[PDB]
Amino acid sequence: EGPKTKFHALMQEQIHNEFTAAQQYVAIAVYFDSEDLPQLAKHFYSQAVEERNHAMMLVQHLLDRDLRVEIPGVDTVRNQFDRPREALALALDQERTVTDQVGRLTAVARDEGDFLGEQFMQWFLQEQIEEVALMATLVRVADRAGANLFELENFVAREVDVAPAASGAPHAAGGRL
Amino acid sequence: EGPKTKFHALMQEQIHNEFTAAQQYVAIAVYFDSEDLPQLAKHFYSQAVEERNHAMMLVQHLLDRDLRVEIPGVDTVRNQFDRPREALALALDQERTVTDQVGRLTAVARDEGDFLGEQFMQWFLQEQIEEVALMATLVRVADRAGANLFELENFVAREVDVAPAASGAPHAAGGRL
Amino acid sequence: EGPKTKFHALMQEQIHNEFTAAQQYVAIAVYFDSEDLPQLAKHFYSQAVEERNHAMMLVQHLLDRDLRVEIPGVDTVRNQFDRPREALALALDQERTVTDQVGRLTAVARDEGDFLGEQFMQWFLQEQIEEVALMATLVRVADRAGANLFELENFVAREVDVAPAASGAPHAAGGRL
Amino acid sequence: EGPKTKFHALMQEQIHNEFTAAQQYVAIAVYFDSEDLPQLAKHFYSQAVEERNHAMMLVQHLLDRDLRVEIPGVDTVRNQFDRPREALALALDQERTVTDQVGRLTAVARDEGDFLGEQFMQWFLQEQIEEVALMATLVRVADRAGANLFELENFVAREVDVAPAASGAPHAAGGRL
Amino acid sequence: EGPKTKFHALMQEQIHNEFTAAQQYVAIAVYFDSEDLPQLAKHFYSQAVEERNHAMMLVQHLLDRDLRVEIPGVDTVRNQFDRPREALALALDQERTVTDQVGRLTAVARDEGDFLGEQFMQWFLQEQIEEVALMATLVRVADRAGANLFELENFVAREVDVAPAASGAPHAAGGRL
Amino acid sequence: EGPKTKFHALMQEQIHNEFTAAQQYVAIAVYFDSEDLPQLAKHFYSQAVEERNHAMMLVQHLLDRDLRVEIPGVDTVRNQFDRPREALALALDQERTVTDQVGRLTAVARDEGDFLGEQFMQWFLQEQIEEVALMATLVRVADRAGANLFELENFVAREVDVAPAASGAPHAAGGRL
Repeated sequence: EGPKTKFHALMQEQIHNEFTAAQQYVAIAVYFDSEDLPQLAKHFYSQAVEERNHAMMLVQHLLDRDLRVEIPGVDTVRNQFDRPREALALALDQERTVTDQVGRLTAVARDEGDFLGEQFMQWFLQEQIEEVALMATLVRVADRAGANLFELENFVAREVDVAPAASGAPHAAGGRL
Repeated sequence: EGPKTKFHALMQEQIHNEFTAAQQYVAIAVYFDSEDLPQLAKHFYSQAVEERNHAMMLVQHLLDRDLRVEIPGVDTVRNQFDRPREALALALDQERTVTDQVGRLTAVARDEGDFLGEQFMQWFLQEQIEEVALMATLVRVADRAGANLFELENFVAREVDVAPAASGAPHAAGGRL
Repeated sequence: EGPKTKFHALMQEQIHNEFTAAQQYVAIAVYFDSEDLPQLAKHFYSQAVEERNHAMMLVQHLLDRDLRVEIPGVDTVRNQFDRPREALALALDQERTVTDQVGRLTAVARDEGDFLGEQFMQWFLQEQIEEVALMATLVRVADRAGANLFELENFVAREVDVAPAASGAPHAAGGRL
Repeated sequence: EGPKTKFHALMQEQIHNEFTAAQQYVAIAVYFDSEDLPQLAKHFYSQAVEERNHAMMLVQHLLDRDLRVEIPGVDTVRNQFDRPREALALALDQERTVTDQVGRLTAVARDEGDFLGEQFMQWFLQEQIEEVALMATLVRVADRAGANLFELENFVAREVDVAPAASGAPHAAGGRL
Repeated sequence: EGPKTKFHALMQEQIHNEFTAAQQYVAIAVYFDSEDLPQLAKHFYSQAVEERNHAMMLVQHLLDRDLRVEIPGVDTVRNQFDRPREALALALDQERTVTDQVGRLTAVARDEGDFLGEQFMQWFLQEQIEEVALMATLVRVADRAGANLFELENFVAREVDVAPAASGAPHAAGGRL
Repeated sequence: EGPKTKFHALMQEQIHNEFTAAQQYVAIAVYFDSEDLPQLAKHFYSQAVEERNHAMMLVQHLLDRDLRVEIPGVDTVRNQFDRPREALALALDQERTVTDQVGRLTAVARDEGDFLGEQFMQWFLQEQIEEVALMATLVRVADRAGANLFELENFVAREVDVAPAASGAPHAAGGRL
């Protein structure tokens, strides 16, 4: 079918990962919406869109370099959470994983001398900094709040804002949402 | 875990279906984008968003009636197409299926006397009319064009427009995109 | 030539009916215009347009579901009226008939499990409520006025208004007039 | 019932003709809309309105001179066409007929010394010039295009425009649409 | 006095119910206003208006179909509540009842082939979805808050908003308030 | 349960009265709307709102002085009227009663040295002047018109206007409508 370099072969895997991550954010947000925490839910509904946009960016990068790309299925994501702290912890966990994955991609790109591939994912590293920062902040605030969830709610409302996205963001397939 | 009526149990299945349908639209659009048919691709990138919005509407309806709802995984969708006519045919097929599914939901709702459920899906029937209409039109135009794909391209560009959505649309979880 | 379901076969008949109804409204309006009752005439010239729009909506619905549709002829409509009360009574009569016809369509659609067809005609039921209301009001006012027609004229002028059409109206073939 | 001059008696016939012509334009437009030629359809949906307006103008002229006028039925119009060239040819044919009919009216008016009647139909002659011109142009373009219908489509889109109607148009009963 | 169908006879009962429901909302709001919970009170003063508007809509529907309609008295409503949780629970209860009542109306309409009546109350079903959703949310939030009522107060202030009413709402007798 | 002064005990009764009066205005307006007198109906739909606002003002006054207040039921109001003159006479009657009731309140307040209570109801006396004036005017005009109801209709349309409410109006519970 044609010789795949492992940057290509692993970036396909990453497309799959970002899609599953988006679905997981939707599930987290839906759990928050059922438990009557609408600011938390709002934030995570925004994050799901952001993650889908990341997936589209990866897809668009494959389309640009004319490598074959599959739009894959998504694995079953988690829906049961006993308290909000666990769902937030899951988000934080996921984002640390995503960071390590993007690290793994940059490394494999640099090994096999794929300079376009090296360069493309600097933006993903940049986004991971701020993203893991925000998640860690939310998890720590959720621990300080404890069972009193309204204070978590107020913290998300006043201090966490999804500001307009800056430039430097690569093109996403079908337009950035 | 609690007694599920089969309207609830089948609407969960429909949530799963709409999510898979959205992913299938993304795959179709990505195939069109690789084959350098960007108006076709643009339309289908819009349709994927529309289908995700439908899924969110179903989810939001479950959240409103306080029934448990799972955000599910997505099955593997199709990526190989030998010519554009087949991908368009797949879209048309999918939408006829979706129509029959929504029909099945309205029927099961009316059987078990779920009046909120009966009423909720009239909007989905309405959307299916225009949607299957548009798909059928595209498939017939793709047959008239044959191998000369630029005329299909021009038809999509001039005549097929994604106009502003009208009201009557129920609330989608996390805001309609 | 192909298997017709009786929803399709009866909706064709309804297209014929709405066209004849529009021509009948034109005839009524022309009688009112000859007898120097221009507010009455104005209202009915508006109603004829509304009825033609309904016919176009039915036609457009057939075009969308890709069923064959004939644009039919129109039967001879009534022109002789001895007094205005009779022409108004004819209008009222016609609209009660139209209501029963649309009822018959909803019933036949629901019998043969045509869910798109069931759903499409809810708007027609809605329109019939307000329409028969208005006609009944005009007939009762025409009885209170008796031979003194100027008071009927003033009632039509001040109180009966053709307000901007609301949304929810399905698409009419060749644009709503 | 009263002595009819044959200008009056033939103008009634013309009212009938213009109504049938309008219904025939609707049928042509509906055939074009089913065969996915929406620019052609758009033009003919506009022409049907124009023809109804002509009928209303004739009606209004009868109302002004206080002669009795019947709003008649419409004969069955044609719906089957094997290719677009034939429907266009039918339109062209119809308009040549209409021209000859209006000629016949001007002649009969001038015979029986009906000076108001002579004068009223100069506008109809004027409209027939441009109208038959446009139809002939469309038929010739449809022949140059042959089976490749998209070029016909583009010609209708770019070059054929329904510009704002000029003055000189007599009053139509119930307002010009 | 004339033959009443039981759709008519039960819709009269529903008019009575909506009036009593409005008075009950006023009583709930007045209890909240005495206990110094003004955001809660504000919301319920808005809900009382909404319920009166529903009553007016039902009345207007009877007026349109020219059936006799009584504007009835209202039963004694509840004023004593020992804590806010109970008044909220009463509201939730009431709205679940209203949902079942509107269900009963749709069912009786569909039994006796009253297609206008079937169609009229789809809007009421739609409103009940969102309304019971909101009430359930408030009751669950009131349980999470417990005796600390200020957090309930803040939740009502930030997250619960009476947005502009959408279209699709039928006409209310004497104008929607 | 606590010592009630009879100003408080009679003002509760007045709250009940104003609520019943509002429902009676709704019934009168609905009778006028069924008999096709929409200007009359419009006026009385406005008066019902005004009466509900008065009830809310009384309620708000009880809430301000921290006395217990019941939101009561409403008695059955009158719906049968043989002619419009009687419904207007009923309105006039009601308003004369309301005037006497408010007089009785001012008197009882002044007896028991409730200076806040004395002062609060001066506005109600002021409103009763203009209100009974308007009702008397309508009844006299209805007598001059006799069976010819259109002239009554025109008088209500041109001369009776619900102007913007002036200041001096005390606060109504849940905002003045």
